[PDB]
Amino acid sequence: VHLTPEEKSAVTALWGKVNVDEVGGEALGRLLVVYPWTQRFFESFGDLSTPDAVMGNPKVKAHGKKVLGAFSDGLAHLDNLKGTFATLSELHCDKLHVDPENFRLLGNVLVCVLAHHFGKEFTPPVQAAYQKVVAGVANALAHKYH
Amino acid sequence: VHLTPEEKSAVTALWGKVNVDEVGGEALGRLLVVYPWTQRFFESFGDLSTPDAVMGNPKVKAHGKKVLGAFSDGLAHLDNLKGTFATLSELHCDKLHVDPENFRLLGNVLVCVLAHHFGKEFTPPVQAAYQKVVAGVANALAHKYH
Amino acid sequence: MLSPADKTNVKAAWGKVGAHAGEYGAEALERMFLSFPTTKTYFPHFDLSHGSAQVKGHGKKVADALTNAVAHVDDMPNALSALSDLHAHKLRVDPVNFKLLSHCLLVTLAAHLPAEFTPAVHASLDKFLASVSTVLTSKFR
Amino acid sequence: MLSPADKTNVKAAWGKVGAHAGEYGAEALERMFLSFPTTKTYFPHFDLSHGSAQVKGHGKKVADALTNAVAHVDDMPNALSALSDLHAHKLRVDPVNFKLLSHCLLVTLAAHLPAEFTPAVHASLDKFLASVSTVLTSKFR
Ligand code: HEM
Ligand code: HEM
Ligand code: HEM
Ligand code: HEM
Repeated sequence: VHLTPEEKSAVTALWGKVNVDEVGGEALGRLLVVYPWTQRFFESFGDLSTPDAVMGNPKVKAHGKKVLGAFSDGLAHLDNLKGTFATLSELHCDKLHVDPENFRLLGNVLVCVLAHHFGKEFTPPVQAAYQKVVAGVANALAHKYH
Repeated sequence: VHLTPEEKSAVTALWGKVNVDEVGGEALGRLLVVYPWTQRFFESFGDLSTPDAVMGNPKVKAHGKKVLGAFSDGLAHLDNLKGTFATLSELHCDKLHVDPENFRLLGNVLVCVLAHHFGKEFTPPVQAAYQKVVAGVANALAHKYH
Repeated sequence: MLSPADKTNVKAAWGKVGAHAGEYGAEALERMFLSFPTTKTYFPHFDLSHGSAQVKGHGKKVADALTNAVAHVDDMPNALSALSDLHAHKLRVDPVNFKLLSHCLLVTLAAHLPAEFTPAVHASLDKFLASVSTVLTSKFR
Repeated sequence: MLSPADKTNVKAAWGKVGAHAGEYGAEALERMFLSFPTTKTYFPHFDLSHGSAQVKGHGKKVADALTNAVAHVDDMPNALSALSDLHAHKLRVDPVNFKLLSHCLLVTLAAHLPAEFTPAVHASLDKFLASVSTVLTSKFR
């Protein structure tokens, strides 16, 4: 939305370092463990009874990478987020009936994993900038709800 | 906002019937009354000790028509609440130190007051309309916070 | 924390609502659906069309809950034990929606009980709905 | 409501912070201001510049509270009574702000406690601050 170039670059830089395959998994996984009500949407996924049930779930694991990739693609069009997520936003509303708040839980969970993996490298301002990103992605995903 | 041509007239015409003086004073009056903490900013007004004491305060009523005025004015630039409110935006933050949250409260309170005033006329769809504006207005005031 | 005056106000308020409580519930749901279209992701199996029996019906259901909560203004947690069991463990409605149902409840009240909808009544009623939303989302975690 | 397990995790993690709570406390704050600048409105009288002595002084007090709340895990509302009074009657800090700071406190430990910051703990921890936040906001009304 309001990403200064230096925010834009700090974002992109780090994102270079991310292993979307595995970061997706931890984000979704962790989502499902931290806010267990979110489990309701993937009753289909089988065993989610435990943190290891969840974290390790190959199904959890694969969806996480799908999610994160959608996301990564969104990073490449920080200028037209609404538009980028247009078809997925309708899908989320018309088909999965996922309350849009769910999107800000994932956003925050995500910031934790970056924090987790990047440690010290994940500085306040970088946090600051990522914050705008997930803020913007969640808004993006909620644009077509009605 | 993302006001429908149709939605823009409903908003437009109801307002037309607004007793700016009256509506003005009651919304701010009800603000302070329903959410006491909001009075931490109008210490200066005097006796806000009681409902009748608040609703009665003329400094209150006065301040109310002043706010509604701005609102009123902003309804005429519904394509640019952002630019309309920038100066006022910087004021509430840089001078007043009002958390953008209280903006939201007022929004609601104005809705309640309008609902109160127009009865039947205040239809679901027409509530649906104003809601979108109190929304935009609130957001536009919050805009320049840093 | 409901003050005796609030409790009194509530009683007063809702006392007035009387036989139209269901109508109001109905009205307030319809009103939420329109103004906050996201509240709808919780009723995919309903006919959210104007004047639907599902909404009417549901309108009734909530109204009644509200009612029971008023006569039990003093022991809500106990009186609404089952509804909070349901919303926390079955329905699993995100807490912010309560804020929206509540607003909507008050919009409708005000539109319907003008003489009664005073600043202090308004205040009590905000507090109470707030009180009940707190009850409804306490067994969340 | 913290489970025994929840409790155990909180104790373990806070335990590891131990000694650095002040600097984490303070870092959380910078995280906050930088990521959610409206929160800044509550510290208009503060030097919020990088490595602010006001901010570090401030961060210490907040981790201190937490440490004491950790220590009174079975009696938080009472142990925190003091502080609840403050924020509800003097400061008048919007509850929303609380979820913002739990957020960053969560973010900071994550970047400091890699081996400890498991899903289980992340989960226990989220529940805790959620709990502390709850007490601090209890007396608003
Ligand atoms: C910004 C955050 C998110 C992004 C970018 C995202 C992206 C995606 C994508 C790309 C798909 C695949 C579309 C398809 O199957 O055609 C998907 C499916 C799905 N999403 Fe999301 N998602 C997000 C958040 C969420 C959250 C938080 C939830 C639940 C709390 C959720 C629930 C689902 C479900 C249940 C499916 C379908 C699973 C299945 O394949 O059966 N999404 N999402
Ligand atoms: C979008 C809604 C609002 C609008 C359009 C608005 C507009 C205004 C205007 C036009 C002024 C004039 C003061 C000046 O020019 O010096 C003002 C002052 C002020 N506003 Fe707002 N206001 C809004 C919401 C709020 C809320 C919700 C609060 C607090 C809960 C608030 C607190 C104040 C205070 C404390 C002043 C100082 C008045 C004075 O100078 O004595 N405002 N506002
Ligand atoms: C003021 C707070 C609320 C009260 C007093 C209330 C009361 C009730 C009552 C009495 C029922 C009927 C359960 C049954 O069928 O036995 C119910 C069910 C339900 N509630 Fe609430 N409710 C509140 C808030 C909400 C909100 C905010 C939402 C969603 C945004 C919600 C979603 C639902 C749903 C989806 C059902 C089940 C409807 C169905 O499947 O037939 N409730 N609630
Ligand atoms: C984890 C949640 C929080 C904890 C544990 C906490 C703890 C504390 C403590 C221990 C004090 C100092 C009391 C003294 O002087 O003895 C304090 C003061 C204060 N808190 Fe909080 N707080 C929390 C959340 C917040 C939030 C979210 C805000 C606003 C965004 C806030 C705003 C303030 C302010 C403005 C002061 C007074 C500072 C001064 O003028 O010295 N607090 N808090």
